[PDB]
Amino acid sequence: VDYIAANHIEYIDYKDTELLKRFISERGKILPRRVTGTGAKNQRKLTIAIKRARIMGLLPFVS
Amino acid sequence: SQERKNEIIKEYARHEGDTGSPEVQIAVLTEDINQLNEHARTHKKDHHSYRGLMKKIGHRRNLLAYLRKTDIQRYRELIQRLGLR
Amino acid sequence: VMTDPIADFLTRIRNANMVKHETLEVPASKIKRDIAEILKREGFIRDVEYIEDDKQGVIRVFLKYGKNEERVITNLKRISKPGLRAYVKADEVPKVLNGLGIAIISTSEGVITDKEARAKNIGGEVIAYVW
Amino acid sequence: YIDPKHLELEDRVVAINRVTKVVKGGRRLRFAALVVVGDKNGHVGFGTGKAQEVPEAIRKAIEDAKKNLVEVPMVGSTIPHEVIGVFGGGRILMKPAVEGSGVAAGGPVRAVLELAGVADITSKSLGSNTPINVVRATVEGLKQLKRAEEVAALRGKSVEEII
Amino acid sequence: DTKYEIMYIIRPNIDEEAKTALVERFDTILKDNGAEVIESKDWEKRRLAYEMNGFREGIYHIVNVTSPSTAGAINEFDRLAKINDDIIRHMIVKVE
RNA sequence: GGGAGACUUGAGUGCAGAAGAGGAGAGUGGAAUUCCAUGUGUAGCGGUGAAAUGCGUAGAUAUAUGGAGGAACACCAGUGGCGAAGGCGGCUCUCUGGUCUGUAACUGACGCUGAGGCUCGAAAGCGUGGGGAGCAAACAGGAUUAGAUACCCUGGUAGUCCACGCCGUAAACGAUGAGUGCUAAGUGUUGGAGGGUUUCCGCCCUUCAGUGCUGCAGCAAACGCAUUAAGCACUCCGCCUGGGGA
Ligand SMILES: CN[C@@H]1[C@H](O)[C@H](NC)[C@H]2O[C@@]3(O)C(=O)C[C@@H](C)O[C@H]3O[C@@H]2[C@H]1O
Ligand SMILES: [K+]
Ligand SMILES: [K+]
Ligand SMILES: [K+]
Ligand SMILES: [K+]
Ligand SMILES: [K+]
Ligand SMILES: [Mg+2]
Ligand SMILES: [Mg+2]
Ligand SMILES: [Mg+2]
Ligand SMILES: [Mg+2]
Repeated sequence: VDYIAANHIEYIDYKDTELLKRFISERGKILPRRVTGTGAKNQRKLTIAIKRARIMGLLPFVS
Repeated sequence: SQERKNEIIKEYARHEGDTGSPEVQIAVLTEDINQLNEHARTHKKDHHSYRGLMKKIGHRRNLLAYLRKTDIQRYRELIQRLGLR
Repeated sequence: VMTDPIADFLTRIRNANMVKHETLEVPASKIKRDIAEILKREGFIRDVEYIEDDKQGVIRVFLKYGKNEERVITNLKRISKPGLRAYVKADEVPKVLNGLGIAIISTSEGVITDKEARAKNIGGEVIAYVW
Repeated sequence: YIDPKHLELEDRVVAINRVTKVVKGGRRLRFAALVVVGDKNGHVGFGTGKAQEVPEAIRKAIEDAKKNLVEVPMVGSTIPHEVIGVFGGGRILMKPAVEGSGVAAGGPVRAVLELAGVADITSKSLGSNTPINVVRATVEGLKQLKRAEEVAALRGKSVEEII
Repeated sequence: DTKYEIMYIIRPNIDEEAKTALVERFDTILKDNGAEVIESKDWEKRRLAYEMNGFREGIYHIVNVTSPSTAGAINEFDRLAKINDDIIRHMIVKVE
């Protein structure tokens, strides 16, 4: 199930740590879009947001 | 800039609302060519953007050749206005 | 970019004939209509109808198949091409399959078959062979 | 399909090829024979037979050729019209010839045409000379041949109007 | 014009007066160099996912600004933010 | 073919949208290796098919905490995307190219190809000046072997990195020039568009452009290709004519 489409949000702020945490596995590794059921476009946007969040410290790089 | 493009189109339009025509396209192409020449002189190594510039130059030359073939007087007038050779 | 619409027309007929398609459509022209009517009155096609549009008109051809769905048109070939134009004098007019086929020829009297051309004793441009 | 029975068929051995299969001990020699069986009246066919012995291979080929008989249109002493037949590398061109010109062909094509009954024709093999492929190419051209009556009936015109 | 969003982290230790001085100083920088700060705010105070400059805590402050793309306000802000010690880390992103 | 007109479908402009490791410039982030400093700590560590060289009582390896510096960017990541090709994968910003889908306001054939020319062009290499962690031609040592100018092991310079300028070659490959049209289907996937549902999500249908797989007709020496042709056709260019010599 594409969570992004279900929630019906078109913009992915890199500040919504609550939103991002459901797309990263334990240890902080990003999840495959096949695993998460999300689409390709949303996956790219999530990737950018998660990377930016990691840089700004909202999310951990490892562990 | 689309506003710059629109004002150029209005200036060189053969008549009202003539978006596409040899003169309009050539004028717009020339302004883009000049701006992109500045960009290349700034970034000598932007070879891909330079290829786009060369495509624009070739297209502009083809339009000029067609205009010269069709109406030489308009060709002379346009080169005078745009300062071309 | 298309460079020989007549050759493209012949190719469309050949491909549709190969797959035994019932009909085919082509952009229309005076030469194409001449060729189509020659085939019509020679019996190589079932019928020809013309559709009027805003661009250039459209010509529709109904392929003719005999009993057992046999193809009447064996094949078509473009003889005179933009790369190499072909012209034949009166005594040079060809016979396709010893007359079983036809050769569409354009002359001062218009687009006519080889039989008519050599009956009139005139040459021209050998547009195509059909058989 | 053509029924071999009721037809006075005669055969000619186009070629006998000594073919080998390599086996653990050594060679295993066999004979592959290509045969053309015809009626001298417009019916002809070709067959292939493999056997340890030449006579058996020829017999198998003749039986196969009878099963594969085909009929060829013929106008007078020659074929109706020019035709080029291709099978694999084989490529044969055949054109009608005037009366008395003979069968100007080579090897396998001579057998096919003579057996089919054609007497005056010109031919040229523009492809490979492999006997099996040239024979196959020849029959492809002969099948391509067409009859004036059938063509006229198909086109919906009289034979005179066609010609 | 092009919309920018600027989120920067002020160190946890700073006094409120010093933080206000820092925020006002950088607002002046943006305005003078040509950017129009449509809004500025202290977004939150959060523990960092990892230690940054020897701190496990920070004060995330957001600044939504608008400026022409050619204007160098963003560039000057970035230079000065790097120079300053009070700010730990800053991110500037174009926002649609 | 020439000349004089007309036309809008090709071509391009406008208008409205879409995605992208496209390119160039300047910054910046964490992981990890090596080195450096200082703790704890004692005899090995490292390596091989097996060993040895090597490092270690001048306290190594390991371990904790810092600091330095260079290079590449795990997860996402996917016959996924972009690019003419080479190629492009952290993130941020500036400049900039192209492509695709809508509409049909605009010009009215303005197009395709393109010898000679010009530009780009992996890696290696060359010049000048820096940078240099890791890796590593050459080279040193230890092994292996009949020999071992190798494969294996321990080190290791150029180089790999950056800036400018040369070099212009690759199995630079889809070993398949470019443009255009036509010729069964089935099924994934990328970016759009429209509609019928659907509360939305979504589902279904239609369609445009990419990308894959299977597979008709047709083609093929066969292997196989098959709307992303190696099928049916036309235009232009490049190239081939037994092997070696070369
Ligand atoms: C081990 N026995 C072998 C074995 O059976 C071989 N078949 C696989 C067999 O084969 C043969 O029969 C053959 O046909 C070949 C020949 C060289 O030896 C023959 O004897 C062969 C026998 O000697
Ligand atoms: K800073
Ligand atoms: K862009
Ligand atoms: K160098
Ligand atoms: K390559
Ligand atoms: K020679
Ligand atoms: Mg290099
Ligand atoms: Mg080594
Ligand atoms: Mg070469
Ligand atoms: Mg497709």
